[PDB]
Amino acid sequence: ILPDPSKPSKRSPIEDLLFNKVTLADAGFIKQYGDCLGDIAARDLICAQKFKGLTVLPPLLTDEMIAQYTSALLAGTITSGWTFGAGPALQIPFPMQMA
Amino acid sequence: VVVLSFELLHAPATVCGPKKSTNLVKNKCVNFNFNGLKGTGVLTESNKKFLPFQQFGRDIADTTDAVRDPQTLEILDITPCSFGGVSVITPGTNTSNQ
Repeated sequence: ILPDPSKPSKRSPIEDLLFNKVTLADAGFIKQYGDCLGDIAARDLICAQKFKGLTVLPPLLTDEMIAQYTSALLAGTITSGWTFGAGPALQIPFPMQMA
Repeated sequence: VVVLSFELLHAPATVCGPKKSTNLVKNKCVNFNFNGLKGTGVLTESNKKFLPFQQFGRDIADTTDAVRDPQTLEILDITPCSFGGVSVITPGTNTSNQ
């Protein structure tokens, strides 16, 4: 469940499963009316709509910021318990947290 | 009494009105006219394979996407002029006019 520095994205070996199993429509936003050319158009489903007046906007938080947030939550919880959510963080050994 | 019966443009036509043809220009977004098919867009050479009995193309919205040049018999593509949307970022007229 902890981040893996080895991969280029710093996801966890479970977040990788969760990302490879859900098939999106078009990852990223590279179209920018510089892709839809010749027979490459009228076959993809993204150009067929962009030519009609329907577009998709990108979210504000990228997929690499949400991973940072979740890693922060995990590190805080496993190093300090429930104390970091109600004031300053205070450390405690883990097998003395399970008690 | 004479009866005239005819069918409109769906196959290669043979009888037209008295109109003179201009030069063919590509890669510039123009307003064209092919045997009465009027529109606007960019024309580029295609890779589609039309069979001899045929000259037009269609998409799921039933709009023309390719056409056979009625003088050279080559397949062209149609694509609208690029467009978009515009947004303005302002800090407030009380502060500045930039």
